[PDB]
Amino acid sequence: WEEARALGRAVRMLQRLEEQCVDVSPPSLRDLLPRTAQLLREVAHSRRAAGGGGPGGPGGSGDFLLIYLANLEAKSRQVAALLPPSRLRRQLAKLAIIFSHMHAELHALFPGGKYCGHMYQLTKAPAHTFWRESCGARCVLPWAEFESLLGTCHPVEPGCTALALRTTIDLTCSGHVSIFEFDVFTRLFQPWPTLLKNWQLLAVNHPGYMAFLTYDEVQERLQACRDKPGSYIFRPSCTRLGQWAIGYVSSDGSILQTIPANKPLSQVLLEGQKDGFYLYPDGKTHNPDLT
Amino acid sequence: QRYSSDPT
Ligand SMILES: [Ca+2]
Repeated sequence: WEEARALGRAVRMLQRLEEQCVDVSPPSLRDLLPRTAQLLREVAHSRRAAGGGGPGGPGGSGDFLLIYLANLEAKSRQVAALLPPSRLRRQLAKLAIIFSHMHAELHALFPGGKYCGHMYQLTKAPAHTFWRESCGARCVLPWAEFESLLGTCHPVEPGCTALALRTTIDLTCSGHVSIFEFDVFTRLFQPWPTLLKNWQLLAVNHPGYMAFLTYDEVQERLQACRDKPGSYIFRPSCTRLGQWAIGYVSSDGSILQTIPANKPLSQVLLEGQKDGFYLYPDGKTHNPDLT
Repeated sequence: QRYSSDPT
């Protein structure tokens, strides 16, 4: 197979990068590179069997892997071009988050090497039904098709708003939306019936939202606000995908981070405003009205 | 641990 050869090439590229990264808190390239390579070897061995490939055609296992491996190559070239034989720290942090996402997606859809994209179930039932009714057995769609299918229920305005949506949904920055990425998005921005209003209120129009930040980056950022107890920001958790991590400055100026209950974020923020904890988004004066 | 309890 061409696919066999592509998988071989990917494993070799991640071994090069692993060796070039020999010089720690999650997400860490040092951890993720060999973990991804080990998972790809498992996929390679599993693809050698008859069936188990699931329902065929666009958006199936073979399509997913063609797109995933091409993206993995592009991301791996970015990391290589950056590594020596702070801008660099930020570029590598963003790429670590992307690699954490690519590993989590491959583990979700090919655990132990074995494809389950046609059986995968989303966490929120309304979103699960939308995916299976709209996309069928497929586990992956190009962005443009996904925007169109999503728009049967939740249309987004073309241009900057749609592009911001794409940036939020596309965890792996591949240009394609997997059923795993849609699971994460619909958990973060529940509840379903107002999905894109929730996303506009939280991820476009809220000063407390940060995208693609690590735990250590939020610990550093909020130190600017340590003399303003009540200051807070929120960002997606890197290690518990689909959940929020709220960073806030406590009464004594300590920067803490907490993962909410499985509740709409708007509710968690409204209750924490009432209780006097989440008051000054990103340390700014104006807390937006989430009613 | 990194992630602490709900300040309420
Ligand atoms: Ca993607």
